[PDB]
Amino acid sequence: PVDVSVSIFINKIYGVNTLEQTYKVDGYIVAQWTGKPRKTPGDKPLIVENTQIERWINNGLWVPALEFINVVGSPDTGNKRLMLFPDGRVIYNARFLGSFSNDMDFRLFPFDRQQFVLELEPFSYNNQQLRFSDIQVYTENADNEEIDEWWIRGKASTHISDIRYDHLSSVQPNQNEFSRITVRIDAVRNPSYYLWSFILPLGLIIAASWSVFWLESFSERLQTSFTLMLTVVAYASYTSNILPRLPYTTVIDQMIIAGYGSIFAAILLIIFAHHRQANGVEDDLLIQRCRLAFPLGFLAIGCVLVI
Amino acid sequence: PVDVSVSIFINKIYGVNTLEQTYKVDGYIVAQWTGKPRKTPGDKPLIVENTQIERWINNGLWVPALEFINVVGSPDTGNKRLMLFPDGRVIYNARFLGSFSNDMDFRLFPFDRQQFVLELEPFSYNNQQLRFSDIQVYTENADNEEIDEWWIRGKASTHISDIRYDHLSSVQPNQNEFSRITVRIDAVRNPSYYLWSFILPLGLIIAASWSVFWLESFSERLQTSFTLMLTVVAYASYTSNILPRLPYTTVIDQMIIAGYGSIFAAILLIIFAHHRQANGVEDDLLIQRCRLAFPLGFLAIGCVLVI
Amino acid sequence: PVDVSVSIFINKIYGVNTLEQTYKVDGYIVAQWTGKPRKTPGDKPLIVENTQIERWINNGLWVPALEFINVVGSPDTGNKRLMLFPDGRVIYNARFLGSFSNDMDFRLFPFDRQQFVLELEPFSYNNQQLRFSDIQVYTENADNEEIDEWWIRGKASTHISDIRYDHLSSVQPNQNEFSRITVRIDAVRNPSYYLWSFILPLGLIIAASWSVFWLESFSERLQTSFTLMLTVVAYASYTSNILPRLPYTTVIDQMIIAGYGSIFAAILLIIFAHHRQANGVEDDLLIQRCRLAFPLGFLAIGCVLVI
Amino acid sequence: PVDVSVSIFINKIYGVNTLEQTYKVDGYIVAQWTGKPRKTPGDKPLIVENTQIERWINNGLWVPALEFINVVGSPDTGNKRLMLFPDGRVIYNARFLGSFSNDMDFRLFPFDRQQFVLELEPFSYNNQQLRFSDIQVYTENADNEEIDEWWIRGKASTHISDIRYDHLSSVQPNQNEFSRITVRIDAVRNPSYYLWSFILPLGLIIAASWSVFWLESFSERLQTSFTLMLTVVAYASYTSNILPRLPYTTVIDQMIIAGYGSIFAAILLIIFAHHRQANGVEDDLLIQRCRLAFPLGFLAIGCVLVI
Amino acid sequence: PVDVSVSIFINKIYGVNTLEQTYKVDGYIVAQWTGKPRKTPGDKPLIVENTQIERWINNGLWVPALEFINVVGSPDTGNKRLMLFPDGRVIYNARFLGSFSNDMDFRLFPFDRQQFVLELEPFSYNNQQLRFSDIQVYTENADNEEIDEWWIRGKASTHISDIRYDHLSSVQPNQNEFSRITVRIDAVRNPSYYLWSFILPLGLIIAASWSVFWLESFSERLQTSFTLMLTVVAYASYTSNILPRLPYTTVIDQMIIAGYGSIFAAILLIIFAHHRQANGVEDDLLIQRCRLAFPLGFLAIGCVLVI
Ligand SMILES: C[C@]12C[C@@H]3C[C@](C)(C1)C[C@@](N)(C3)C2
Ligand SMILES: C[C@]12C[C@@H]3C[C@](C)(C1)C[C@@](N)(C3)C2
Ligand SMILES: C[C@]12C[C@@H]3C[C@](C)(C1)C[C@@](N)(C3)C2
Ligand SMILES: C[C@]12C[C@@H]3C[C@](C)(C1)C[C@@](N)(C3)C2
Ligand SMILES: C[C@]12C[C@@H]3C[C@](C)(C1)C[C@@](N)(C3)C2
Ligand SMILES: C[C@]12C[C@@H]3C[C@](C)(C1)C[C@@](N)(C3)C2
Repeated sequence: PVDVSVSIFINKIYGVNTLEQTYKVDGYIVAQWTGKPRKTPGDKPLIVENTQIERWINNGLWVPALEFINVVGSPDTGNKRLMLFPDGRVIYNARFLGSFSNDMDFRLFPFDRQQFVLELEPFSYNNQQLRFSDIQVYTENADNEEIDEWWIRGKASTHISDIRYDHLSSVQPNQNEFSRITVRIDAVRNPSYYLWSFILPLGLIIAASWSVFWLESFSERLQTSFTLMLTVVAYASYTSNILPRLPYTTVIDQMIIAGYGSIFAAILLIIFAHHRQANGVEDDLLIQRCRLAFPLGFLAIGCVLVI
Repeated sequence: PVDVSVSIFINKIYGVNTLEQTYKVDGYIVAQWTGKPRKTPGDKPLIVENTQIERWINNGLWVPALEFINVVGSPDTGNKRLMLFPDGRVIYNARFLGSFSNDMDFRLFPFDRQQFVLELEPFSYNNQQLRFSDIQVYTENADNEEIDEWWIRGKASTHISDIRYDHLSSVQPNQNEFSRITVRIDAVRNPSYYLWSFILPLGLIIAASWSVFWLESFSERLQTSFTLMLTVVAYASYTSNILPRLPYTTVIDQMIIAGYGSIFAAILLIIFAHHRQANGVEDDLLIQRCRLAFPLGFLAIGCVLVI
Repeated sequence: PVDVSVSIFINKIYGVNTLEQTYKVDGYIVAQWTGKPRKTPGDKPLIVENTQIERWINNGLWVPALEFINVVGSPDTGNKRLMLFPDGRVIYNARFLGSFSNDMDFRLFPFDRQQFVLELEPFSYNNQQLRFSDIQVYTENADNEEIDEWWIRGKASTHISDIRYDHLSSVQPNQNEFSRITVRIDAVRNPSYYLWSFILPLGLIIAASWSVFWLESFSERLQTSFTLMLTVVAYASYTSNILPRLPYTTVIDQMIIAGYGSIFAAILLIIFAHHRQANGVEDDLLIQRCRLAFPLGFLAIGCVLVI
Repeated sequence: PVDVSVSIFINKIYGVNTLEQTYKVDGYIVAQWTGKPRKTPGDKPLIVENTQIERWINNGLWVPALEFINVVGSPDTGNKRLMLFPDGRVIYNARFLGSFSNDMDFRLFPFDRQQFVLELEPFSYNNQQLRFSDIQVYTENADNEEIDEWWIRGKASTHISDIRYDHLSSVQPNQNEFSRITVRIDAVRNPSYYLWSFILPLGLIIAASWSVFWLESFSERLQTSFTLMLTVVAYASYTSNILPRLPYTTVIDQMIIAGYGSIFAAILLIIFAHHRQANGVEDDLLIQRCRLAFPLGFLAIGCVLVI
Repeated sequence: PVDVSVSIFINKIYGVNTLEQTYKVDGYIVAQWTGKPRKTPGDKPLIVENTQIERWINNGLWVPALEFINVVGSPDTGNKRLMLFPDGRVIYNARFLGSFSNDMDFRLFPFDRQQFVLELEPFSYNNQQLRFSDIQVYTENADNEEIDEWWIRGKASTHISDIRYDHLSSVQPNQNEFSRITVRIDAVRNPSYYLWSFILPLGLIIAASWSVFWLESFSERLQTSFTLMLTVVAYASYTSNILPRLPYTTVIDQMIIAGYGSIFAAILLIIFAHHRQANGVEDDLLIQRCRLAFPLGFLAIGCVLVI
């Protein structure tokens, strides 16, 4: 079984697509293995770039296809190169930009943790033909973090394995296991942008909603919460157009719902305060002073939803 | 008449385009048939990957083209492999990402059931030349529905059938029946996002809109439903920028129509109250107390849409 | 002059681009013509799919280029096939997805009728070298209009003709008339979404706008109309995001202008009623009670605009 | 010095990209010149389409690359044809779709004049090797401007010229002047949509804004002007959502500023009228009667911008 | 150790993607080196364009791969040309369009400085095989700045340097230093559009927001701030849709934040004015008349944040 040692050089992980559960990786693949010795010009190793690799492949050089298992679509490949050594060994070297796929839970956006994954597995040779001897991953990364959207935690965690397929070809003995390289990079979303620009004003809006109770008349109280209502809606629209599209609510969505809830609840209180009476216009001296009651009741429920 | 057995491996179904009635599928086709026996190197099956498959084809390897009927555009193809066994049999193996077309009725959005379909048919060989002998489809599926946009339901439907074409070339005898593979994968929409961030708050606005009748004055009543009206427009737009583009109204779209509708009737009821009089400002104590009438009048007419 | 019979199978018409005056057609071209007898294996017709076709051309098979005249950019091609008959004939068979160009008037959107057109014409052989003997077009059609954006109406129209070019090569006598196929498909827009979701509420807004004259006070009357004005802009904004970019107004675009007018009209009337006085509030004791005047005076300007 | 005559057929100029200063051109290029005499089948001119052209090149057919200087990216090419006449002459014919670049000032949008440009210059041969002998451009354009985004005006400006490059090899004699073909086609924007749906309603907003002064009270005067303000903003968003992206202001932009300009001046005045006093409520009965004063001042400042 | 001279001709820098930290460059690479003498037709240099360059490479011509280290995806290449001189020297010539990557801090948008960078480094040859001898960059730009999005300011920076890779393949002796060309171009953003259309009206919004204190009553003061609140929100959304998506805040973002705060600050000030009393309605003469106070209190907090 030919031992292929692999190297991934990750140049950029960027472009996350939340709806698609997809992220873009720019980098190099390096694959190395040893064949039967060759005679090269001089006796210094031989270089074969791009186009000529196919010419070499035609006259019979084994360059096994290594497919990116979790790539969506087939990757943009840049220069390719062969280094042929006389002692037999072969080095395949190529640049790639691919859009990769992984399960991505975004429900605690903008406080989500994600993991970028690469899965590599030979397209046609099983573990008895081609086996992954090792893999190094160079994440040429560090520092300058707050300008950066995602905070990389690790330094590329790795797992080589054997994948067994129960449903394949006309194959019986044990030729149904392929070797797989799985590369993981752990990350955390930098939530500041959402804290200052989405969370904060959404809060100031919700906060001032409560100031409806500092209004003198009932006509004033009831008529204003309609504006307040229009404002939360105005805010949702501002929000939605900019934030990632998901098939679920985020923490920010729920704050909006809660704002809708708060204002619609005050509507009930404002209306109820008025018509529950011992005459007709008995505004409950005590209930009308829930100006401090349910800002902190919202503050209590604010903590209860987080548990 | 050659028996061709096929396997589809579905990796990801994603990117539904509502306006286009379209969705993306990543996966593998495996097609197999038996030829006249070959003398292969050693005696184990010969592997041929990508660039070299053409070379075998140029020298007369029969590799029949199996086209994806309902593909829009020509699919992105990944690695291809030919495996030539010595006893005659040949297996074609390839990866694809393609956009497939199928009738997609989105009218009960966000509660639609959709069906992702793949249709397979030889491009040049009819059922007397090439026949589909059987087909399994593996949906490497499980888990995390709650994380996903669509929830797949069945295990996948399969049907081999024979399609007869009545109008073609100058060929008649019986070369007009092609053998067809049809794959069906059932799905349901994840409704929850739309329930909580569209339906519910649109629902609160509708109700709180009705609180306009709890206003004491006539002037307050009428002037206020104009803000209520402006709110629904603002809401409608929020919805519009976010929801899928269609050529018909969805259940949400209708909720907005009703919202506009409730508000406009309220204008009428409120004006009717005022100027229908025995003085000038005799607001029908009873009709202004339709504070209970058309809130539950809306629920009756809302439940009439269920037939 | 080689007689070529053509067949187009129209699979999908989708992707209208109103700014570009463009649409997408998925389908197959079939071209048939007769050369000199060939020897085919057995004596049964010979099949040549995709890759092998070019190779036949290298050995001199005449496969003439038939160009899509009105295609924007060059079409995505699927599988190509040649059926070479021993009796002399050749049949060319191809799938295409193309972005096609045609004049499209959108002024009565969402009630426009459009016609999707294909224009076929040889790239290198004139009508005395190659002539279109005929052309039939199959629109595999039926059902589900209510599901679709466009309603195909006809069954497809035809035109075989001669296009005369006055300025060409160093050759003058008659290498200037090429034969052209024109395929025409009629369509109507499914107007229902824009009917219920844009027209109706836009109407209810305009309608309820007129209820300004039912307000007792002048402040009520003049200030309320400012809200109305804001509502129409909000409505304008709501719309624009969804409507197609055109360089002219549509029907909806006019209802909007009509609205701004009706509102701007009342601002003036409300100011006029009040400040044309012999005191300060000498409202033309009746004019303010034009609650029927320019609502139905507006309706009059509406039917005349349909001239 | 090979005389090459060039002919361009322009089919569609479309898809202007304002941020990029880019527009699309679909059409055919035709280049003609005479080489040394050839023996053709019979003695009738020989046609060489697509694939077969390369074959002719590999055997030494001189086919010079003529590059589109101002093309962004490389053009989409459709069919190509070589016509080889026996007397020596060669005719190259190919269809193209390209994104072309030219300086585009959009500041008087929507009343801008633009010029679509093509620049053709050999990639490898200087004016002493390959010279452009003449060039005609056919603009198969006409009719129906009212339907189209752009109004093509002229019949196309043409200039064959000599371009001198100062920095190349160790060459002294004269190898540094390349011959260039330049096509100019003038156009004007169809302003109608923006006139009717951007300028007119905008003016009415501005106009109806000045009616803030016909309000009786001060509250009304100040409080309403905030409503007016929100309106200008709402209008601004609707506009931006739709208007082309630029790095400078357009006429419309300036209008929006003016709307903001009108309102903020009005607020100042309304407060000034109120508190500039000899009492407390000496509202300047006259300055609050600047109801026609700064409508003609906005009109004066509007017409002065042309000076 | 082969000396390579390089030239970059920058035709266009355009299409910055703020989220991707990406920009587009159109231009030509010219690489020159000296090989072993050739016999060319006559003795004048031989020109070899496009398709034919591979053919020369197939026969063993060394045309080394020079990679753009920082390009995202593989560049679109136009014409390629090989110039083979008889004295030995070889000149490679090509047009390119690529999307390049580089670090871009966008935080003081729209007054940011950015730098468009090109990085070139041989794909397979280290500094002992292939060395960069010198490099020029020509930016055929000038004039018309006030029309363009970025104002290129300096000329262009160049640095030939040696990159040492400590961890590669299994090669150690000295094969780990590659020579790298680095091109730097400084640019500043055209701030004008944002100053006039975004900053300016926002100032007018914020300022006129403070005139809420010139209102006589408490109701006028409190309720009107809710209108002010809705206005700033509307301004935010209008802005959002238009400004470049970043994962962190800009100057304008903060202005919006500030604007929100200003409004929320005043709600508190206004309510406090009402309820901090020695009667019930002691509206604090200074705090009610803080009409000069936090208009200039906002200017104090505004300038220190600039420091
Ligand atoms: C057995 C195989 C066949 C092809 C599809 C699968 C999914 C399964 C991956 C693989 N590497 C290639 C191995
Ligand atoms: C007869 C055929 C020829 C080509 C077009 C059609 C539609 C009809 C499908 C097919 N599989 C391929 C079979
Ligand atoms: C002669 C031709 C040459 C090329 C351009 C024209 C417009 C005229 C169309 C055509 N099919 C191709 C035939
Ligand atoms: C001389 C040349 C060489 C190459 C680069 C330049 C810029 C200058 C354009 C050209 N067409 C191709 C001609
Ligand atoms: C307040 C709003 C209400 C709705 C219409 C306006 C025009 C004004 C734009 C907006 N995005 C949504 C915000
Ligand atoms: C040594 C190398 C090998 C390949 C990948 C790296 C990242 C490292 C860049 C390089 N130019 C090409 C040089």
